[PDB]
Amino acid sequence: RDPKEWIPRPPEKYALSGHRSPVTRVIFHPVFSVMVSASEDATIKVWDYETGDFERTLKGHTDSVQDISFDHSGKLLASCSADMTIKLWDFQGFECIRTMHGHDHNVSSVAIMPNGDHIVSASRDKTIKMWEVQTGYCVKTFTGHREWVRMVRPNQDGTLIASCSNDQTVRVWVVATKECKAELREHEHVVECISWAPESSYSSISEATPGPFLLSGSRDKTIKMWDVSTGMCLMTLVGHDNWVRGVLFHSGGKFILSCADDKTLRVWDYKNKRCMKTLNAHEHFVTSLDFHKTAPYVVTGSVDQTVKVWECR
Amino acid sequence: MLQIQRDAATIMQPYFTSNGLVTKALEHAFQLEHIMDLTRLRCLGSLFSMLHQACRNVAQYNANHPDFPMQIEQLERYIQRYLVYAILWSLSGDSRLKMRAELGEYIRRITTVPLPTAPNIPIIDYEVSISGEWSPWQAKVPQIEVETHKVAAPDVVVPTLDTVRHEALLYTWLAEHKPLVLCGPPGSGKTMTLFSALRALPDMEVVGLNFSSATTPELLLKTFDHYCEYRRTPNGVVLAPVQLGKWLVLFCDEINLPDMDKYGTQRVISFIRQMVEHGGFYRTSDQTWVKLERIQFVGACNPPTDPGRKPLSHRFLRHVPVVYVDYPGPASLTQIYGTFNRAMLRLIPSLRTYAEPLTAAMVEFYTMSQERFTQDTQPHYIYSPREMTRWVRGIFEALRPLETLPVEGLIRIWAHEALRLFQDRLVEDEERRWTDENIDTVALKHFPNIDREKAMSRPILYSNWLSKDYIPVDQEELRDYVKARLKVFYEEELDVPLVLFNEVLDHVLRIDRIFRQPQGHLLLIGVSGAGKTTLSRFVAWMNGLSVYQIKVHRKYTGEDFDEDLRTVLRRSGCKNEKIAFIMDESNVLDSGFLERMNTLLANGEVPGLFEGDEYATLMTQCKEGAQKEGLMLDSHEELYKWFTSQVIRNLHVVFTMNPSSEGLKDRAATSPALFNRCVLNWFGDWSTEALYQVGKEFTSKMDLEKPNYIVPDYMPVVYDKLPQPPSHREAIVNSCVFVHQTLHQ
Amino acid sequence: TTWSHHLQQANIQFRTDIARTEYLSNADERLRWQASSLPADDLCTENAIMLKRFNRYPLIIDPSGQATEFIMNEYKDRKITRTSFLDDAFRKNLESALRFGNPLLVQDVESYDPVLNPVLNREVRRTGGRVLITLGDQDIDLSPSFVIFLSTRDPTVEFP
Ligand SMILES: Nc1ncnc2c1ncn2[C@@H]1O[C@H](COP(=O)(O)OP(=O)(O)O)[C@@H](O)[C@H]1O
Ligand SMILES: Nc1ncnc2c1ncn2[C@@H]1O[C@H](COP(=O)(O)OP(=O)(O)O)[C@@H](O)[C@H]1O
Repeated sequence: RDPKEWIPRPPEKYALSGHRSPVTRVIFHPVFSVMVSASEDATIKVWDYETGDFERTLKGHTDSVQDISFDHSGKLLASCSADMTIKLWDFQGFECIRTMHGHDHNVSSVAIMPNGDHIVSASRDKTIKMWEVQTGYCVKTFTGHREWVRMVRPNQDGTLIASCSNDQTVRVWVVATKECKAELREHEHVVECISWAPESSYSSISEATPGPFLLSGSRDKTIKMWDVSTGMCLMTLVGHDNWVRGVLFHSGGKFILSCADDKTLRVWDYKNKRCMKTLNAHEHFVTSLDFHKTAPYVVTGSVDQTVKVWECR
Repeated sequence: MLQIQRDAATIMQPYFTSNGLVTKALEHAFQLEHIMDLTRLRCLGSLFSMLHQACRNVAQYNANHPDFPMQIEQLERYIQRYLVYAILWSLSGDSRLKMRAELGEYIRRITTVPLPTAPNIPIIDYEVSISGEWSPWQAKVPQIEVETHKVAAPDVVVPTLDTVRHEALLYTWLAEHKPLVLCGPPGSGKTMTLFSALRALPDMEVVGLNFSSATTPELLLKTFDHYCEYRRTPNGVVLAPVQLGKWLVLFCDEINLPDMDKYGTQRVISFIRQMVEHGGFYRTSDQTWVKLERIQFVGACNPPTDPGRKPLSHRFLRHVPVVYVDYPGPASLTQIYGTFNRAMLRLIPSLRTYAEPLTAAMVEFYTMSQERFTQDTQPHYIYSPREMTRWVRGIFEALRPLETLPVEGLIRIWAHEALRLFQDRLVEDEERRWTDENIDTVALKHFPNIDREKAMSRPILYSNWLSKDYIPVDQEELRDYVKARLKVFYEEELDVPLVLFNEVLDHVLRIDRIFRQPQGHLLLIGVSGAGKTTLSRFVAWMNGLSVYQIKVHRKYTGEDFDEDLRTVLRRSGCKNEKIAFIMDESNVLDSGFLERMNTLLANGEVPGLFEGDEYATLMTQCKEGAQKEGLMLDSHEELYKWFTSQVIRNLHVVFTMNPSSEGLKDRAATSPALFNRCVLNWFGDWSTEALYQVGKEFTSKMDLEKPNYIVPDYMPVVYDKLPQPPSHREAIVNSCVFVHQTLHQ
Repeated sequence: TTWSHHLQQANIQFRTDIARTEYLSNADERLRWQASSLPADDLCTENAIMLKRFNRYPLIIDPSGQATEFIMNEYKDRKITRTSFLDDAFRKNLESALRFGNPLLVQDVESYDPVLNPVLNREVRRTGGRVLITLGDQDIDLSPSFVIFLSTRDPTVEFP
């Protein structure tokens, strides 16, 4: 059907197993049809969804891998682990490009902007560091948080990045002004997942209430969206039964995708302030998910070492 | 005013000279026994103040009726009955119901004064209205209903006979700025009655003070420094409140509590007596007499027969009338909580027919638990209507977002709340089983034809971790969730492995239940090494509460504790972060530590803690925090009030100490806030059941199974509910339990 | 005797014809102990077995002073910095021992301070492959080969 109305329906199209540790993040390649997942067994696994078969083994990390990020082309892969190292991978060579050091604790998150000129990372050393792709040097370090930063996610053009910490506050930053635009102290618990609205969702959010528009997901079982211009909570969405670890906007801009600690994944209608479908995701807890802009496929990471591939319709 | 005073004096003159009525009534009241020792001057001054208020009432009626002033006949009929009313409430205000009834019937027998005709209604149940007739208080008290928003709020006071009578008494006392003592058992309603009386006077501001055993007049000096100021006058030095036109009333909750010296004196009591009789106190800074312009007092105390309390001096009791508030009793508590249950059982309309049996069951269980667990068995075995208020508040909070609940679920939440309020403080397994069996039989008696198996079960646990709603949970799934959460928890704060059992599940559920509510302070009693601190840390981490430890060491003076308290209060009020102030008894060194803990746990603020430039720093930080929150504050009084409200909303204090046969009594004497504003959870030593489960879980991963094991005929068993025939691992873990028991022996 | 009687009553067989000293201590380590100034008594040898196979850091109530010399002789290859609780240069020695991973022996435990509570309780934070412990106001990495002994010379002392 049309790309606007891709919705996941039970059951799952594929049932994958074989990991020796819980899965952290599963995300989509932007060009070619290859699946890839990150787990805490100090390795990165590679799969497929159009056939559901094993492809190749990547074993470069020494400790638990936290987050992975993609560039626009998909020829670059950045991964972070608990050994205070940053490792880079390529698609045209499938080898190790560089190994970097400098973080004082576990690197919770990494992010690559669509420009691809440099890779920004967030660690547990109360600092946010961005590193170039040509030299691998920390030219400028973003600082100002008081606990460990959980997730960092920039916008589509990379002109304004955002991060979440344990201070019940999400902070937005600019890669030019090098200072925080606004402090958002409204949650009551740890914030874990951050998402950004696409270009198609800006008009939908505006007519539901310009841009850019920011959404923050926390452990307090509530989801709220925010605006950079006004610095105020636009609307409050309540109904997630357990802890929320991953959120994502729809490519069509009308719905949202999120996962909860209650072993379920839910889709919500912010126009109607209510969900429309709830599915029992896995037998154990879930961590993250992703959505493909064009392909009708949705995946969801979990803790029971099972990754389920769902086809939207 | 002088003319109406003269008329009242001339009409009450025949009742005062020689015997009349007051002398015989006083000599009968002396024969009657009271809670406190009755000096004649105390009740005479009380009667004089109440007659002065009668004159004020006549003057205000004359002001309200400018066309027709007070007629002499109606005035004489009003005074002739107000005198009887005031004599009754003066010579019988500090005694029991039967003794004030005896005084009333003696007065009725002796006087030639018109009285209402009532075969059994006491004269104390009447009011002399301004029209000159007897108006009963029963017609004054209404059958009101309260909204569902305020079901068990601290400010809602549903009226009863005793409530309105004490309201009138306290209004009469405070209308002329006379000190008074609200004596009675804990939880009787004395501070509720005082606050409900003060909210009828918009010209007075209330200050809360909680006395401890180690109370010195420096606490009152610090309160006067914080809430008042010293003003130079041509007639001397005058202390006045900063709030112009407002009368400051000081509420001292533990008047009987400060320790009597070896020479039979109390410094704080003598200080209060000095400033009441002489109207001022000596300032030790320059030895100058300081006079009080607008400062009145009100006292609260348990009866002197209570173990921790001391009798007051007659020289202090001379100026201060005392009124005895008693427990509401069954026949009043039934409607007191019937209105609350009829108000709260509107969210689920299918249960509105069960509010009356629910109230009857709650009152019956509370009364039959009150009679057994007296204060003689344990020092903390005090049961009060505060427990029933917490009961109905807990049932309301569990029934608030549920929107649908059957009768089995309602009786099951009733049983769970009863267990949490009448088992946590209990010590012995015998009395715990007594409470469980009595809960079961009360539910059976007051809830016939109900599903007993569905209503009552073994675990009866309730969590809000598996679901947003306050649903009952199953032990196995709860243990699996706690296992997963502990696996996550080991990598974040403490890398110490733990073994889980049913006692640990119950303890973490109780600690989470108390952390969730505002102003929730724990008091965990148990042997050291039982895991109380680790369980509290795990629950605080899972609830998003920062854990604070004061890190006591050598030469830990009071200044270090004070700066730790300053940091905790600053980060809990200004920065607005939830903090779990966990500290052990070994952290307590001096009496100042426990005094500051008493003040903070009682009121949520410590007067005199921030003095000097640190007070300005606190004010600037509070202004910045208010700006960040989004509500504007000016001056300093409302800034301090907002900071205090944030401290109550955020700060949680967890107190852990070993059980003792004298240490607990001494702690109760030296800090009543630990036994009043904190729920007492008796963890105790690990039971044989807990030891058996720990041994069976830990000895499961090594080869211990012998297929050829012979069951002994004698079978020495120390852990009950042992499976028969036991296996080899069963026998050896039972042997380990026996080894621990014989070390205890 | 009580534990053996219970295990006999519960039909769990145990080696009666053995000594609790001999079953736990080997001959070579017993000879090493006797060379390291340990008294030849079976009670002292059992105390040495306890000091060797401990899990919680032990407290030695030894008025005669021989157990202190036995400890210093047993841990002679590994450096031990003897210090007392009431000494002002005790916390610095504690941090030095924590950093350098050598055994420490402290006397006069009647003047005990609760600064050693995180160390005795093993309240340890795991930073991946790095082991971290925080006491007082400083963060110090904990070496695996760190043992602490508490000494006492007064038998009639009451411990909380
Ligand atoms: N008539 C009543 N109506 C409503 N609540 C009451 C009544 N009597 C007592 N209570 C409850 O009892 C509590 C009063 O106890 P309190 O006055 O604090 O005792 P104390 O001052 O001795 O500690 C209040 O929380 C209140 O909810
Ligand atoms: N259920 C349990 N399982 C495993 N270890 C426990 C358990 N309960 C307590 N412990 C051990 O006992 C110690 C208790 O420490 P703490 O809680 O600080 O003292 P207290 O028990 O006096 O509060 C912990 O270090 C922990 O290792």
